[PDB]
Amino acid sequence: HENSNSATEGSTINYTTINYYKDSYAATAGKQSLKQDPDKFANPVKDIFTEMAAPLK
Amino acid sequence: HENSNSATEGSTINYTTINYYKDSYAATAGKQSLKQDPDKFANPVKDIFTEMAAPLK
Amino acid sequence: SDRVAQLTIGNSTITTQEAANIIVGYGEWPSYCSDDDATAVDKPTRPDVSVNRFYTLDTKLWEKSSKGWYWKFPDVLTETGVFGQNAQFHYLYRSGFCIHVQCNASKFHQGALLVAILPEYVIGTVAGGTGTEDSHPPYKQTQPGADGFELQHPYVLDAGIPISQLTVCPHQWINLRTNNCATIIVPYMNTLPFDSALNHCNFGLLVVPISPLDFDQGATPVIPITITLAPMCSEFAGLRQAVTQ
Amino acid sequence: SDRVAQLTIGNSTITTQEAANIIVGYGEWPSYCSDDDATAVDKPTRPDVSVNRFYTLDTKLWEKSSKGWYWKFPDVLTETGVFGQNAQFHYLYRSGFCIHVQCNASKFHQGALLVAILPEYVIGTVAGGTGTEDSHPPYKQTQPGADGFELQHPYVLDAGIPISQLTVCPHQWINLRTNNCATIIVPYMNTLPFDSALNHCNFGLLVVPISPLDFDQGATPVIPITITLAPMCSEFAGLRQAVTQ
Amino acid sequence: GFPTEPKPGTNQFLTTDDGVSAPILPNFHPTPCIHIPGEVRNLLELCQVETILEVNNVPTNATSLMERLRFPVSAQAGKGELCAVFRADPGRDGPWQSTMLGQLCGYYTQWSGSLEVTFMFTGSFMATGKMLIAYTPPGGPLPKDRATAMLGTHVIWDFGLQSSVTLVIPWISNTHYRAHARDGVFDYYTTGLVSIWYQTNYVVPIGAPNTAYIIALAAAQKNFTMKLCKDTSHILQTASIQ
Amino acid sequence: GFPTEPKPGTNQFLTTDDGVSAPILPNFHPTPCIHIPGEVRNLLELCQVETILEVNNVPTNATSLMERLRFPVSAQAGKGELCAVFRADPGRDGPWQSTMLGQLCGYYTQWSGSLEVTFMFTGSFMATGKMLIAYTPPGGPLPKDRATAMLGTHVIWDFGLQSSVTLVIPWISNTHYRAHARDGVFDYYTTGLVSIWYQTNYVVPIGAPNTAYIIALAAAQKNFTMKLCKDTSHILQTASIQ
Amino acid sequence: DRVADVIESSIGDSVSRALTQALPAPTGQNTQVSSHRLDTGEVPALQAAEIGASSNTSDESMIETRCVLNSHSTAETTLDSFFSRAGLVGEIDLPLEGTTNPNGYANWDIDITGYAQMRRKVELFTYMRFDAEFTFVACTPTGQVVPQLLQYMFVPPGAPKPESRESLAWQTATNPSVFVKLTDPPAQVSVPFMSPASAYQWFYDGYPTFGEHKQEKDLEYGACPNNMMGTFSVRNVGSSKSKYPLVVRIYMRMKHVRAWIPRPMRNQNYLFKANPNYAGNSIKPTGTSRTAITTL
Ligand SMILES: Cc1cc(CCCCCCCOc2ccc(C3=NCCO3)cc2)on1
Repeated sequence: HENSNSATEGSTINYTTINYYKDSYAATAGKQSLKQDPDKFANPVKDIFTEMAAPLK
Repeated sequence: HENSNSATEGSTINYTTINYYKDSYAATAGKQSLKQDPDKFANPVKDIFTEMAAPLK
Repeated sequence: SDRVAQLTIGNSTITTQEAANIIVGYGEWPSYCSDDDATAVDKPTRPDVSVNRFYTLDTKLWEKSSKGWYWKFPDVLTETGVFGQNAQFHYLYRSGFCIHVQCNASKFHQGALLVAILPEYVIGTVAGGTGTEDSHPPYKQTQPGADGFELQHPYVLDAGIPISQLTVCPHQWINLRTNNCATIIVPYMNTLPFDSALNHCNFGLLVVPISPLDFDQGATPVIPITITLAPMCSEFAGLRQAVTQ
Repeated sequence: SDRVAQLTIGNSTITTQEAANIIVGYGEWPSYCSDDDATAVDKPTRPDVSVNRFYTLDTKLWEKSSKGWYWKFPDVLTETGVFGQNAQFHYLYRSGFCIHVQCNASKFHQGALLVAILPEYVIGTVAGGTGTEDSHPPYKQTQPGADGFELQHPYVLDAGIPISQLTVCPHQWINLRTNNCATIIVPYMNTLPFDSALNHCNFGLLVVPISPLDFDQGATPVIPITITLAPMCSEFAGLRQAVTQ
Repeated sequence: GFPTEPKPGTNQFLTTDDGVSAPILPNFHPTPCIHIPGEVRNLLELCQVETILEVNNVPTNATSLMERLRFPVSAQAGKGELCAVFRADPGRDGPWQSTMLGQLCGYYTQWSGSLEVTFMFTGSFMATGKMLIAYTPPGGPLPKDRATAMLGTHVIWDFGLQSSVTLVIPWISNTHYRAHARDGVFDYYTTGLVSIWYQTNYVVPIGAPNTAYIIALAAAQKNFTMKLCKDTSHILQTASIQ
Repeated sequence: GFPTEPKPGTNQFLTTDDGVSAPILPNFHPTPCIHIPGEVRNLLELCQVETILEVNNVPTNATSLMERLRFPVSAQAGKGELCAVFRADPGRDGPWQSTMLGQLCGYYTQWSGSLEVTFMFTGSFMATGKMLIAYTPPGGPLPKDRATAMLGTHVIWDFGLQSSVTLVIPWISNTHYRAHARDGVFDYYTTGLVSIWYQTNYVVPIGAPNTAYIIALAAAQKNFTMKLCKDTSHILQTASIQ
Repeated sequence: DRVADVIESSIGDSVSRALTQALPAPTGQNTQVSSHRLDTGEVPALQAAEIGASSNTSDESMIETRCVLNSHSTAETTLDSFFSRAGLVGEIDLPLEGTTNPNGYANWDIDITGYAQMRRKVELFTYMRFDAEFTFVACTPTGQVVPQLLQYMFVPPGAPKPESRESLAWQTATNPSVFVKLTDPPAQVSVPFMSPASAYQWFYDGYPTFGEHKQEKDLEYGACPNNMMGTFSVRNVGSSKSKYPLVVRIYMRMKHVRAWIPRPMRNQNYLFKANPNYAGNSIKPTGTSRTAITTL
């Protein structure tokens, strides 16, 4: 059927790859889901504020 | 259709293999069922006892 | 209700008051040969009680320096009893065993024997010491029958394999502070439904002192070890004249 | 309601009247180890209040020529407090941190410190100047504990990487005309659920003056910088005797 | 066997070819993946993070490398003096190379999107001042004065509690994408120039430093994207790794 | 023919590649498989079987090889003396090599799970005694005394009808798996140390041996697993098989 | 029955707070129409870098904007997209005459930090999990293809490392070997994420030994055993001298990538493998330099 053993196993992203062997890590890199989360690095702030506001109230 | 002539014929385990010839022994090793029976070698005792108990009553 | 036990087969009954449970080889009771597992087309003989019984074959003396002994099995029981006969007259033989090794001492003695069942126990030579000579173990060594044979290099079971691992085999220990006998029940084990009881030995019985016998002087020093085995579900086919070997 | 703040953990409370919000490392609050993420089968210790609190470990003096300092973390807090103890007695450790760096001056002073959290902050040597010698940073430099260590080549963070980019890491600035303290809250970050608090340092705390301290003469010239950190969701497992390193 | 006819390209090893291949370890099952903080999905997540722009990429004394990170601004004695100036091109040599964005660009042949450059003032609390940051689109020669610079996109920055101000460098281009701009001919892809002038002056009371610095930080706007990746040029080693 | 383009890896013979191959005997039908006792399905079935641990891996006289299987314990004259000590690492050189587990490990690069080590006392029935078996996790240096050893995972063993006691060496690790531990650097993967101290003393009446032995047997717990198999190192022949 | 502070005690929450969510970013953000805004109170352009967050000022609030439907893709900037490109990571010599690797066999410690291009890329992140496709391009030093048979064998840490061309380890009874003629297209193989950790670690700030940590041992600082994947051995398949000088180039291409904790890009030249040392005297700036901040 196919072993579920690739590096992106259980990942939150959905990949569609092609493979010819029992082991899924052999499969192609394939096309995948395009999600992002800039705020994790750009706005890791505890209390969000808006651009419209004055950052320091 | 395919000859039923591999070494694991009639076995109690279920294998899913790929093959391109009439003879099934040519087929890949394939993914298979994961069952085990430790007690056959670890607890081949006639009268089982539990861990909680004192082995010699 | 676990240290005392009684084994009754045929017209023989073994009693024990310090046994430590019973081991059933590979967790499987001896069975007769299935109709789809067999090939020999002749209807076999199943003597039952005349051969399925307790033969008390040998006694060894355990000494503060004993190395250990072994007995090849199918064979050990030939020439002795009706079993022996059916094994000589018939080509094909099949059977499981109930092995009961016993050895007692006092509460003031101490020691521990390893009692194992090693299937297809092939013996090897020291190869002339250096290892250049391709020697081979003699008939007297590979098929000693009763009386068994004494090990010369127990550490390697005279076959180049660690005894330290011999426990992956149906085994039981005879620790004197705990018990006074071992009881293994091996089923028929071969890659064939039947085979010649004569030239093929399904397994060997090992009895090795891992923790040396010892006792302060003055306590009876003669500590015997007695082997008692009993065939189970014995079947024989391929009847011809009687053969010794 | 954004420049003033109060942090309370254990029996410690930090007050600030000029802070500039709180950064939460990689946008994730410190959590305990999941049952499916863990491997250590022993039930861990979660001292809670006895170790999850504000340890005010060190003070540096900022001078018109200071280069910058760093503190490796898991370590910095060892030997000090009950946290220290649990970190020495246990093999495995796990925990997030609330780092609060503070430094004040007058409205007539000026300067700006960069305060970052660099995970797996490996230190490197100048390689004997020329680059032919394969030198290695000493225990005294890679694991300085409290007291931290002073940078010798901040431009490259003594590890061949531009400080100009150090901001892709949970950071906060201490611009004197704006605030007087930074507050980062880092979660446990490693490729393992637990690791030895002793020989592995999950991340380093960097405090570098990017815009030099300066003030007309006559204004108090002693401008300290104090580090205050607090473990969060501390967990320990693998108890043995106490170990220093 | 089943009739086949191999086409050109056979046996070739194409670096970027994404196909399959016989796996070395049958039935191998990797270590479960724990949950780890700060996972990245797309490099664009990084291009939006502000990093220090070395506007003052002049010093090289190795003892003064740290002063590239910020440029100065001090009490002027006149009207509309020029503070600093720089190419608004990201994948080009210059200040943008000290940034994280700059570096990631070196890995992609082309890009598109608006850029943002926040300027944080680090002077004393007592210092006042109004600067005029001006982005002059392509074709516009480096302005000779403020009155000229202001004709393009700009923003008058006032010093106050809000230390920094951001100058957005909108994506104003003839083309949909821009390959890296680099002097000869490829200056076709230039983004333009940024200049900082004194809207008024840096004012200070008796007792405060007569000179302070500004730190520039830059990144890409939400509409920023890059395509066709190559290898960086910015760097390449010399000695072989020991 | 049908257009095809062969990719890199073509014609390569990969040992562990599991594919198909032209069968030599058409229509061949193997000998029916009889029912045979003790069939194995997974090596893990074997790793749970206890085998003798050579804690006393000291003698080498070839006439004393048999005494490696058990270590001694005899009437002490003091308080808390040290009986024996050993690395709790399975795939490492030492006592664990005499075990079946030890040997199977040599075939797999990494492992995980708790280990169990049952100690059977073979002294006389009249001998009493309480031993303290202690497993000291990683980072913990070999304990200098009982009072120190006991600070880690341990168990006070009392001699009685139940000859043996088992010490479970719980899987206490920072990593999910452990590659084989081996002195240099790889001591990172060490499991810890096991030490046996005298909780009280070996007591005996007039008439019983003043010294007896303990036999150690070890295996893996139910949660034990191994991954990524390689070849054993423990052994490799010298002369070529005649 | 309980003590309250125990009923509350949020000690034991396995789930991470978050604060941020992942949204779909197939294309670049579009630009919506903007108009003049002359009002007090709302100041987008004003920010506070001290906070530690990147300015969130939109183009729209900085200038009057038109409407633009941005359909530019972001697919090429994903991790698989970025990292899944074969690159050189290892090189091996098997010369006839020399002192490097005669005897006809070589043991290459599997360490991808020996080649600057590839190294810098990955050192962008602290942790990285992924499968890979290794390709082996072999030939003579002149790039000439020769009828020679090699044997590549992956030797996991613990397996017996070959001591000679005719070593017994080449029986490769459990190790995975590959036999290839230099005339056959380069051998290529798929490799899983094999590590006891959950991700490879480019930087390990700490030691592995756990001992004293003297001067003579500072050699181990930064050495993380969860990356020591073992060695790659190669040998001409025979009993006698190879007859031709060989070279094997090892190319690795990652796939099914997961990366975490981005860090600053390598600024200086590289000097050694698994060791961020830099030339102390030759510390060059990150970029180019001008003559003054007021001129181009
Ligand atoms: C057939 C066959 C296939 C092979 C090679 C298999 C190689 C698998 C390699 C996986 C490498 O993962 C790495 C992770 C980290 C590092 C590293 N080097 C410095 C510290 O990090 C190197 C490799 O050999 N023979």
